[PDB]
Amino acid sequence: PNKPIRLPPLKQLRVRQANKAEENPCIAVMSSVLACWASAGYNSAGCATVENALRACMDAPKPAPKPNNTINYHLSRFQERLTQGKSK
Amino acid sequence: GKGRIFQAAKVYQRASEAAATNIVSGLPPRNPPLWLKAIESIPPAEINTRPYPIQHSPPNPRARKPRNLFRPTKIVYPEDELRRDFYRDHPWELARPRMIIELDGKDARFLDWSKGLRQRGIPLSGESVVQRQLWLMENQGMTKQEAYDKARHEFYKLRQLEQMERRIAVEEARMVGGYFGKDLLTVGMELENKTYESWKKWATTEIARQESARASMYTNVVDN
Amino acid sequence: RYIPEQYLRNPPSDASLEDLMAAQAHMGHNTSLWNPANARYIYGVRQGIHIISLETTATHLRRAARVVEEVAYRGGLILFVGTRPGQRPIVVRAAELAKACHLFTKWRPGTITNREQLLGGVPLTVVDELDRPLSGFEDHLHDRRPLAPDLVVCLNPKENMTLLYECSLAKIPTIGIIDTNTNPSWVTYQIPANDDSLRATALISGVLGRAGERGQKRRLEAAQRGVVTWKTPADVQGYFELASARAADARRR
Amino acid sequence: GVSPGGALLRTSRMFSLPPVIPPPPGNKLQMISERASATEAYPTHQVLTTFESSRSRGDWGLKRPLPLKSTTGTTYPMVKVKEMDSLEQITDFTSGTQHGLTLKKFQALNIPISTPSEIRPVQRSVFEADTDVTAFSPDEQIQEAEKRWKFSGPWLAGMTPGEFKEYLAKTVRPKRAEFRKFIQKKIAAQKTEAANRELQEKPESITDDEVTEYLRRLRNDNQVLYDLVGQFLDLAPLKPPSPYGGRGPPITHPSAGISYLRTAAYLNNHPIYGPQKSHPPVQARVLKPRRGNDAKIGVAGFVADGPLGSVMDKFDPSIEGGAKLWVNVDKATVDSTGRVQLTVSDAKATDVLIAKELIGDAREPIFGSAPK
Amino acid sequence: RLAELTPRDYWTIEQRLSVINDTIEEFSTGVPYDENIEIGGKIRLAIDRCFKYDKIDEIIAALKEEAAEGAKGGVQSWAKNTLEELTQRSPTSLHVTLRQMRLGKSWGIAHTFKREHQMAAKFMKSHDFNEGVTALLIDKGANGPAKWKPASLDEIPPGANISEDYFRNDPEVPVLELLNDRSYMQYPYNKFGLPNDYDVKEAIEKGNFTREKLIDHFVETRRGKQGVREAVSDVLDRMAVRSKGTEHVQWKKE
Amino acid sequence: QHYLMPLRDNFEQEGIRNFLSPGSVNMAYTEYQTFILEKLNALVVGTDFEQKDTKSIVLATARDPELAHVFNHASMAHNNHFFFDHLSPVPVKMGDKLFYHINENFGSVDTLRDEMIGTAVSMFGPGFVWLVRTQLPGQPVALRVMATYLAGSPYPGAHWRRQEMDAQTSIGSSPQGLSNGQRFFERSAAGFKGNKLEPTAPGGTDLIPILCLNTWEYAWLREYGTGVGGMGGKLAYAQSWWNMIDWAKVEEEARLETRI
RNA sequence: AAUAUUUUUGU
RNA sequence: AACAAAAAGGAUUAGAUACCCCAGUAGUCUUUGCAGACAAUUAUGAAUGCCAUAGGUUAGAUUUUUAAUUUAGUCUAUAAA
Ligand SMILES: [K+]
Ligand SMILES: [K+]
Ligand SMILES: [K+]
Ligand SMILES: [Mg+2]
Ligand SMILES: [Mg+2]
Ligand SMILES: [Mg+2]
Ligand SMILES: [Mg+2]
Ligand SMILES: [Mg+2]
Ligand SMILES: [Mg+2]
Ligand SMILES: [Mg+2]
Ligand SMILES: [Mg+2]
Repeated sequence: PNKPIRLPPLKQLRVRQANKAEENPCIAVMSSVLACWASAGYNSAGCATVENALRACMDAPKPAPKPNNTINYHLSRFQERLTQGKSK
Repeated sequence: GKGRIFQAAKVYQRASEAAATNIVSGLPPRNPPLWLKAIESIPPAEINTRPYPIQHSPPNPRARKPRNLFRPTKIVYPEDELRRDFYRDHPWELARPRMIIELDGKDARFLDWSKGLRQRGIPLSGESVVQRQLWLMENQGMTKQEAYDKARHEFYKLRQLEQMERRIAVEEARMVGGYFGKDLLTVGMELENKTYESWKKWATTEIARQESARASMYTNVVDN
Repeated sequence: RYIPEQYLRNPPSDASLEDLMAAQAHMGHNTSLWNPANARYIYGVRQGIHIISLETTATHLRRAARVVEEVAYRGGLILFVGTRPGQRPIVVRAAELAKACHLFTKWRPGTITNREQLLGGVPLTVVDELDRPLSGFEDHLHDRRPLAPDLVVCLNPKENMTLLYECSLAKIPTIGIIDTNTNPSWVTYQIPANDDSLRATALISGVLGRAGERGQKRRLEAAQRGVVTWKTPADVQGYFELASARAADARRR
Repeated sequence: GVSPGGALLRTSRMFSLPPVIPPPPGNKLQMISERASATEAYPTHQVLTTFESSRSRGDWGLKRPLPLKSTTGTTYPMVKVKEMDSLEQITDFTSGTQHGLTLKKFQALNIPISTPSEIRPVQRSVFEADTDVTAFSPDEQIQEAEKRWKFSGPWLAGMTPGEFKEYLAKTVRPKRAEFRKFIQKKIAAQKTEAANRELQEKPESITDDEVTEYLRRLRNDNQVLYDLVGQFLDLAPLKPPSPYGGRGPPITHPSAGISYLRTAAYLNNHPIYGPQKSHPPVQARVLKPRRGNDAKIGVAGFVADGPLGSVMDKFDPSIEGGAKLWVNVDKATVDSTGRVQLTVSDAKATDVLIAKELIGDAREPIFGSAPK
Repeated sequence: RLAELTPRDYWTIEQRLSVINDTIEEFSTGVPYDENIEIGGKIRLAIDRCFKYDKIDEIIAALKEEAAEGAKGGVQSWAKNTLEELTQRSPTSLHVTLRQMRLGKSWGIAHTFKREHQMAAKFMKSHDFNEGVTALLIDKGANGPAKWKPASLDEIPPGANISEDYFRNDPEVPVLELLNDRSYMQYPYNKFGLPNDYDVKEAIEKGNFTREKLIDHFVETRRGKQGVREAVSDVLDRMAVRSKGTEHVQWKKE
Repeated sequence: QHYLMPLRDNFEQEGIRNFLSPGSVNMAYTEYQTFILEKLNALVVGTDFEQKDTKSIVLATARDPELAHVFNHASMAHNNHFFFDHLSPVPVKMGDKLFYHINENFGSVDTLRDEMIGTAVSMFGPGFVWLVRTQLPGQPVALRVMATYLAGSPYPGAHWRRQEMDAQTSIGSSPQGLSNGQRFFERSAAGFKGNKLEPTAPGGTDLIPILCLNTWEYAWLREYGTGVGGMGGKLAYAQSWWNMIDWAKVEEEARLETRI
């Protein structure tokens, strides 16, 4: 097995999405509600505890945005040193 | 051509001509820059001229078309082979810290290896054994192994006394009312506790996390 | 026999091979990252790096000291340029000794080729042989254009090539510390040495700083004997001729 | 003939750095981790220090000054330089306390290193004129080869099938000519025996007939033959017909340069109580409980087997800081691979309470308050 | 480096020699740290006290006093070694040698060669030269050591003036015709070495320097030439008296 | 490397007339001190203490249990010179301020004379007898006597190796034994745990050693001999030492506040 | 991840 | 067998021969001949001498086989040009 190559000269060494993309949590609770209706039924009693969780999710306040990641800044410091150089 | 035309070596030749005559024909040339006369007799050195570098080892005589004739060669001494043999037989001798920061460079002026391993300015380490071995092997005409044994046993008798002093020096101090601080053995254990505790927090958190994955595999949302 | 802050409190007049070696002035860059152009100052290869010859570093350092000394002996304006995290105390100390200018931050591109704009509002002053100011050049200090260093001493030529290019473009001599990976054609007087070490740069700056000091001493000591080692620059010279022209009108009229 | 500049570099301190020795030998036919590596058995790079006045500036006598973030603040300044200048134009370094203090811990136990013993304890020192010897002469027979520790030939039982092939073909096969001469020198001595003995009451021996015929007489007795081949290649004896060659000779000095003490036959005189019975105990961690058919414990940075007997039976998350038990280090030795194996033996009760008296942890002090 | 230097045609020879002097001092690796001045201090004083006469009989007589145990010079070992070498050389050359050392202080550079030619022309006819050369180079010391015509200086009576015929040019040997007429009494440019007594004297007689302040005056003018501090200090240890204390320094001759 | 330094008033060549012959001062300082420095140099040959002062090594290696041996040489080379330095070539008249202050802490000069001398013999071991200057934040400048063992530092920063009481004949079963035993354990436990037993002002200004007395065997075993029959010995050595105390310097190093 | 309706022209 | 020019049908579309779809013959494969055109490309004929480095990679060789030298290829990024 070969080792990682030395990247060619790039314009900028960065990652597109530095900070991960947060997924809406309530979308996962809805999927569980739609699962009950599929198996149990719509006007049933088994989806009671699950439907309530969906109402409580949309009522709760969404979290706060996390501090941005500083990965792209450090990648720009060591670009010319890690890669073959900068191109433009 | 990403480079630029640098004429730093001809600043005098260029400045000397621009100051020889005047742009306004019919007038004497004005005084030249104050630096034109300072470096009048200090020309630059020749740069960008690949010479035959110093050969620190006999070059391959059998090569008919040798390459890398303008490549600096590696500096290898007879001690390099002795250092590797010693430090490999004494790997933990590398744990003993050694300072490679010189004070004034005049350390090899007081080193007389005909006296013994203990010299002025340098610590008793694997180098003193190597320098002592090389001396006996060359001057006294001893073999690599013979000189190695002699210089190696003198090293042990000096290290043994060092370890005996630490034990007795402490025991002797307590016999007259001398107390000390936390030994390295105790401090080392306390640090492991703080780290082990942090690992316990990480284990219980992940363990509980995996339980959700095991329960989320199957579906029980109907609440039958 | 060694104090960290010894190259500033009392730098040496001349650096020997022991001082340069103790200051790690021979540690070149990795063999892979080299400029074969400056293969003339390399002694060999050890620990994966190129070892610069201790004799080549001393001979080139003694030559630059003779350059910094004479330029100061002829009333020249020197500039010590070191732009690195910890090179500020070194450059400032060298300037004090040599009575020169210091620079420890990013050189603004165009401060020599475009000096009229950059150094526009910076004040100047006219001094006589004994460096004491002269009165009567008020009108000349308003139309005069800014100055340029008669000699630049860069402690890290690999970093700031915009400064060294303006010097070659403006016919200004330069002194630089050429590391194994630096292009030696960027300065006029090279000093093959390790520029990444904060201990080797303080030694070189001290030597060059003492050279300027010893040069200014001779210049001023000669002025007390009525022996000026320099003549009025061309810029100030032209102003004198215009002064006589305007003064001639007063005589006639 | 060397220039003055080249003479100072030879004696400089940075030129004295020893080459990076190969890592501690591991199993060739096994799996390992690539993206993560833990501490090694024994150190491979030299640990460096600097003056406290130079540490505030990052000057460690290297190519460039190191950063002050990960270099200042600690008590013991230690660092290892893997590359003085890498392709990133930075000194690739790392903290060296992992092995620098582990040596200071072991040396704080005040125990020597003794030759391994097969299972009447006989703790013999390692540094002795009879055993600790590397130089030899062609006169020493097999009876003296058991003392040596540094052999030139490899251990056959340890080499792999491929490493053995390379040895037979590229080191053994191109030696028949020189070995035949080795037999002649022996045959030349045998002929001198009868002559000498008969005179009290040498022949050149260059003859292919005797050599070729001399080897045909030993085919029935292959034992005496092996002793002759090993002497020509300097192989470590394997068959008893002895020098603890079951696992093979050591890849380094029997002590590995970790502790230069020769004997543990001393009695630390306690200030008040007086000369103690055994050495002071040492607290040890508990790793990998039995419930693996053996328990591991951390004694002064090293991992060794637990005493031959709770804390060892089952894991207890409630115990803060982990299970810690006092124990006495009985014997310490260096195996063939270079590991430092400790014969950790259970400690007594009075010793532990006595060791705590000077610490302030003993619940009831033994002095004064103790009525019986 | 000497090739890179390109002087201007209008530069005087003084400028050319100064540019080459500063170029040689750049390749100086420094004198040894342990080796001390051999001819300095005691041995240097003895040379000036035993070689100031005009007769070899007095020179050897003075050396015998130094070699005699109990003398205050301290060169007993050196004086003894010097005598063992003086009694092993042709006594005729010693007389002729010392004779021209006193006369050579007034000859010109060109007059020297002309006199040396007429002088060396008579040595070919002498018996010592043809004997010493054959007995030391051709024979390589064989047949014992050289045997000069006069056994030793003791044979030469005091009234003898053998050092008088080698200084009379004969008409048979034509006068040496040099390639040019240039000449001078003192060297025009010979002040690039270390400072000798002449330089230290000129400084003391034209200044008010002290013991330590005088040594520094030379380290500056000579641009810190290696060995100036050790050479100047030696001169100030043989011909420098602390008369007025640390305020000033004077010479011993007075 | 640490190198020997000449003595105060040429005691090496001539030595004190009525206290120590030149041959004794030769073996006491020029030979022994050289021996200690030779050992000290080898210990700090490649450590941070290669350029540090003896006192700086004394305070830096006071509590370190692994550098106890380095403390001995550094503390011994310091106390040894501290003793010879205070000796005067000829008798010196005690200063008025110093004389008046001594009476306030010891009652009379003769009381302090017999205390230090008596403490030396009563110790029956090598060490140093000090005249310390105790000054608390609010208390006046009070003097006292402190007796150190083989190599003990009177400075407060080196309280870890004061070595005042012998743990062999001072810790038993008697009432005084138990009391002394508790202190020996209270210090060790506190010192190990890091707790401070007695508060101390910053900068180590509480105690300032003024005078010292070297009672080691090598100092007097040659001049005054063993001392069989009362003639000479350690007792006479201490007595004769009282006649060569540079009270002038002792007064200066005291730096007594103006209270007269 | 493997998704795919159509959509011409401009002195 | 499968795929699929042709022929043929179903849709899409303003129209749809088409793109998509249901099916589908030559042909693709084997053997013996003809045929000689290709973006038959590295848009670069073949060959010899010569010019400074670095990072990978392929098949070997040597060694203090750990890791560095070295021969013949190939591929990225550069210096002088
Ligand atoms: K189909
Ligand atoms: K065809
Ligand atoms: K390649
Ligand atoms: Mg650099
Ligand atoms: Mg159109
Ligand atoms: Mg259709
Ligand atoms: Mg086909
Ligand atoms: Mg094709
Ligand atoms: Mg063709
Ligand atoms: Mg390919
Ligand atoms: Mg390319």
